Amino acid sequence: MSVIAGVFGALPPHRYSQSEITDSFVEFPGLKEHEEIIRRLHAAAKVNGRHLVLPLQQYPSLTDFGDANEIFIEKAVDLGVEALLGALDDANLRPSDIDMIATATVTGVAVPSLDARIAGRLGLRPDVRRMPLFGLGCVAGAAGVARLRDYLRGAPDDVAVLVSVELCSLTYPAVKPTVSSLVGTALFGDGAAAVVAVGDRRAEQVRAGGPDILDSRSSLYPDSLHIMGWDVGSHGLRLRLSPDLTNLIERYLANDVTTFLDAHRLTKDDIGAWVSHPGGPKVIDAVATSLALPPEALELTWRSLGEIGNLSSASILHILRDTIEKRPPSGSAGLMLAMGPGFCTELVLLRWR
Amino acid sequence: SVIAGVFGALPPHRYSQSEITDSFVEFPGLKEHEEIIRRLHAAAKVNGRHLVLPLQQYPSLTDFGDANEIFIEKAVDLGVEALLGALDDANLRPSDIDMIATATVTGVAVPSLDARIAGRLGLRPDVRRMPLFGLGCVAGAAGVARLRDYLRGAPDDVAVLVSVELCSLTYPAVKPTVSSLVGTALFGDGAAAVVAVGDRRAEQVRAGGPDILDSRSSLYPDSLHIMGWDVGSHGLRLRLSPDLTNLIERYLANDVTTFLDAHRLTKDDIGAWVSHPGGPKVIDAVATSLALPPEALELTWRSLGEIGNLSSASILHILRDTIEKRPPSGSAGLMLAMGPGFCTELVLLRWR
Ligand SMILES: CC(C)(COP(=O)(O)OP(=O)(O)OC[C@H]1O[C@@H](n2cnc3c(N)ncnc32)[C@H](O)[C@@H]1OP(=O)(O)O)[C@@H](O)C(=O)NCCC(=O)NCCS
Ligand SMILES: CCCCCCCCCCCCCCCC(=O)O
Ligand SMILES: CCCCCCCCCCCCCCCC(=O)O
Repeated sequence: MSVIAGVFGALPPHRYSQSEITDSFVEFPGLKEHEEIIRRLHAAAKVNGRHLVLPLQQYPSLTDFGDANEIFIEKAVDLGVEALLGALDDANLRPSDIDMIATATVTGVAVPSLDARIAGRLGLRPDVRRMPLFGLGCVAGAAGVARLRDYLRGAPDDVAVLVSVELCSLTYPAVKPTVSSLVGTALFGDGAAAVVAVGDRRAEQVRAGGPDILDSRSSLYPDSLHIMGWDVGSHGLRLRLSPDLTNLIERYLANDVTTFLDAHRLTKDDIGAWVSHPGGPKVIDAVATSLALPPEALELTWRSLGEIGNLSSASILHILRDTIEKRPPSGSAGLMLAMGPGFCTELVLLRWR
Repeated sequence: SVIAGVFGALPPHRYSQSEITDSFVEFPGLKEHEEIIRRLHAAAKVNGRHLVLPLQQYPSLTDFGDANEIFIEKAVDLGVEALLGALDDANLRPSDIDMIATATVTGVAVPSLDARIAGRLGLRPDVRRMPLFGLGCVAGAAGVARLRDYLRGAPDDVAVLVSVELCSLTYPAVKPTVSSLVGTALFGDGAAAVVAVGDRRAEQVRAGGPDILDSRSSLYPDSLHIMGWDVGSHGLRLRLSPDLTNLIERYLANDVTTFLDAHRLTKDDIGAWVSHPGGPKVIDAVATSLALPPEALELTWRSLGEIGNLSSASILHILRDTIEKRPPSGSAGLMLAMGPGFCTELVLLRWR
């Protein structure tokens, strides 16, 4: 039932244009023959630029899972601590204040987990509570925020942090010129984000200025395991992405949104600010359509998609910060809407201050 | 909050340690390490383990892609078996579950096991999911702690923890190094589940098992190298450092004194010790650092011999053993696990 005190985004310094990425990409080994479909997919992606953890031309040398995942660990901890620290300072808080840290990634395999490494780097208390969320994927931005409330609900004086870090480009060893993988090369970029939330009694104490987290609802769809996820192997984390995904949103999302807003005696028109995960144009349109939304409602997520691509779990937290910068009217409601491997959906009710 | 059911599940393929060792030395390329292996396997004080696969199939499990696929299918089966068995113990149903947390470190699944388990068992579509990956051997205890944290903010709810560890399935990664060989002497397969309910739900549901009073985590400084995964083309390769036991002997007493002082308790106030069986040298160091009678640790020594090291799942099998022996009402119990971090987790229980 708590309150956000800090949101912060972090990106790798290497920034490229989509056209720059596409032009060099079609010149990679194995790939020139597929230039036509690559150019089409990358144009259709509605992404104009992406940040990457490695120099663009380093990727043809990134063939080994072991190398990729080791670079993942090094670079993910970096970005994660940069994201967290930015969030702490936005929240006028500091590492020793954190009672619990959550960590969301679907894009590398880290044991000891990321939270353990970030905790060691930023000097959080040895008794900090660790929640390593792996395999929630694109939904983990909303889901991590929900889990933070679930913690702070039972701890009103407490501070809890979520750090999302997604380095999609490092899954390159698993990438080959098949359609689904290539779709991936069109949308996904790298980035990280951190949310610092505080308990209700701690909220007055630290002048927590962000939105109130009022409630959440998970929604898991039957017989939809195959829709999204990885097919993990020796060449690494290989994307699975069915075309059927968009259809599932169109038939069931309106239902899940209306069933949830009802329980608060609100309807979707009472929502003053939408914060939706930017999966891709067809997806964003789908949630626009099925929810009968004006095109202004999802503008920030279209723009985030455009500027930095799809960041998996971190995207919705970037778009969340963008809307916090926008300063919606006080007392008005907001709704986080994320979806990913499951197939599932996550709704988080917000109240703007 | 308060535990309502604890249930372990194992593969039906069970083999004596000697069955295993004999077969193992004849595997591809480990004929010239017969001596070191036989020494390692005999000194593990494991007498048998459950394998999720036929013992003869392992020589063919050379591909990480193969092994992980088999992981996913076998792990949802075992996990479902444990939840069902803990649900039955609680006399509760799949529809009662408000939050499922899953712990594994032996396979990589997206979507996660909780996704797949919820599907197979028909949990509510609005069930809260908390897949935990990379806690390793601490997750059996740290999982119970996460449940108590959830149920403290939701005292009317039901939260479960399913721990599934299929360690044998990491065979693609093992080679004749001391580290990997030690792991092939120690680790077994199996699963376990815990059902727990909020305080306001405890009466209405007649929750049998122990209250969950508190927990403390302890993340040691500059200790990444102690335990973890070397991830690569061949899958998940064991990273296990000699300095582990000396870490315990140096810092374990501090961790537990610090925790118990916050409740003004002494080591003698603890009626039941529920510790992870990380092998003989680890169990010795727990006893030694905490000056415990050979009595106090016997239930985990027993688990180690019968079933082997099940990663996060072992401590829950032992929690079921301690419960079924019924400690005296109102007496205190301490779960004590350790995993990659390096970290340590303590959970304080009160019994019935
Ligand atoms: C990737 C994307 C930007 C490109 O779309 P686009 O160029 O208009 O192309 P279309 O979707 O109209 O589909 C046309 C073709 O691409 C194929 N295609 C699109 N997405 C595909 C996928 N995920 N897997 C396999 N094929 C796919 C179609 O099957 C079709 O092939 P065909 O002409 O031979 O029949 C768009 O499909 C999209 O937004 N996908 C959603 C991404 C997603 O699922 N994100 C999940 C995060 S929640
Ligand atoms: C050509 C250089 C850049 C390549 C950039 C994209 C590399 C990765 C492609 C697959 C991305 C998958 C992201 C999946 C997130 C999820 O499953 O939730
Ligand atoms: C004939 C083979 C029998 C089975 C041999 C299985 C050997 C498994 C070795 C690796 C176990 C790894 C457990 C790691 C737990 C953790 O991450 O803390």
